[PDB]
Amino acid sequence: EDFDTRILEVRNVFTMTAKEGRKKSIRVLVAVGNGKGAAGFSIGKATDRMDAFRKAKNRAVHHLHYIERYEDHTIFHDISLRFKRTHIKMKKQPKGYGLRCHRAIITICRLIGIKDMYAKVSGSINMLSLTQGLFRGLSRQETHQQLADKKGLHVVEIREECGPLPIVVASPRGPLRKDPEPEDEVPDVKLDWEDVKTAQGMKRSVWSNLKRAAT
Amino acid sequence: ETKKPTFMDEEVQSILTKMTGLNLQKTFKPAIQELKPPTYKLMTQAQLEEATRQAVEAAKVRLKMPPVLEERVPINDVLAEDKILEGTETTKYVFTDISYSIPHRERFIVVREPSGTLRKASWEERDRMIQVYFPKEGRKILTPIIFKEENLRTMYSQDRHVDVLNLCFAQFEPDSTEYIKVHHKTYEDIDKRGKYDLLRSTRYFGGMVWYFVNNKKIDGLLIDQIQRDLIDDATNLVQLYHVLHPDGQSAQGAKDQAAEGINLIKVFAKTEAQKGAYIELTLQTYQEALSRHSA
Repeated sequence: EDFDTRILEVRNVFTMTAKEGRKKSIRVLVAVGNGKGAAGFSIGKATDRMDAFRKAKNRAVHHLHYIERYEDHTIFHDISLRFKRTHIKMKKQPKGYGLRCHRAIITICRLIGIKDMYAKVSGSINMLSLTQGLFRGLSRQETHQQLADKKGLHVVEIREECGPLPIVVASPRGPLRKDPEPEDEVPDVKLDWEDVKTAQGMKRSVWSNLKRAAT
Repeated sequence: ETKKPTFMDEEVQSILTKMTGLNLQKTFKPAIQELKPPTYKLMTQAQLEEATRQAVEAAKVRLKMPPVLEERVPINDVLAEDKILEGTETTKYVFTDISYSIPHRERFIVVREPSGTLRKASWEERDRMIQVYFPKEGRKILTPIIFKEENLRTMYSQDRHVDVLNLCFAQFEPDSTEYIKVHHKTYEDIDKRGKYDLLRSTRYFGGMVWYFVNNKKIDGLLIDQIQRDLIDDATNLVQLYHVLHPDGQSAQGAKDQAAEGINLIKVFAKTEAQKGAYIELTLQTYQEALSRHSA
């Protein structure tokens, strides 16, 4: 009773049979989630649409991921991934930002319990790949605690709204290293041109930052 | 001969600075403003202590006490009286010198009245014109209605004293009548309802203490400090009172009895303090509790 189901896609797939010719089947993608991190998805197939809905709904609950939510409202860090030909680039956002993402990601996020996030889907906009990719990235996100333990260092959060106050969000449960992490003068990191282009005010889009209903 | 300390004396500043206190969580409380994704740094304990130290340094700048100034004297100086121009114009002309690199208090703002008198602008007109031409963030040309008695009492009912004080600092100049009035009426409400903790770890505590000491009503603040186990601050408050009222019964009492530490509170409680009985009871309770923890 805690879990809620929401349809993502309904497709009329067809095969050819010797006796009848075109045989119509229903392929249904559904996502189930209780809103507290536990969410899954499944594909249900049946000649009747009701049977397809049921099969997908009941099978999705046996394939539940657990999503680590930072402060139970957003992701811990920005996740960029490619699943097959679909690119999903998700950004961590502050409280009150909303779900500025593809309608399907909005639906899945509400089931997971993420309230604030931005995501841009590029490449193929296949619904199967998007869902499978979204759950792949969110499942693999590293929490602040896991980072502190791996690095043996404090994770200190700097917030602009709190000035210079150092907020320690995670500390290493084991021994704390005494050597500071080597500060590379120039980071050899791969930058997304779309990010850099926006930061330099070089991106004019009439469709970006349009006023939309509360999500 | 013997000059009584001013508010900006290093001694007074040290006393009032310590009395204020420094709660890093209150000074850097999260502001309800447009937000951005926070940043993260992997820091050692040594590095964490250095950042906290830098926050203490920044917080001490944010808490720098505004200087307490005496009410400015009205400007009433006539530069000229050209009686020939009487009756020619129906409205007065306000001429503001907008030369950029001039201190605002050194600018010439004059008014040609319909009678023909060229007079220097009043303090109020001067402040209005500087806002018209050199607009300051948070200042309005027309006095906001928040500063009316009825609107200021709602703010007090909600324990928004610091907000009233920040609004006043933005709107009015430190030596203006409106500025001094509002701070004096805020300080009074804090005293009546015992809300001294509202202004602690803020840049407005020193001014509140200065008002209380120079008006001889440090009783309520002393009680609160003792009830909160802040004897060091309470003793310093009594000491400061003596320095600003040296020819006083309590000052002579401490001199006669060479009182120090808690004794200063007792001497002041009986001689000058209006609520001598209540102070003794409050101080009594504390001293008893302290004796237990020592065991």
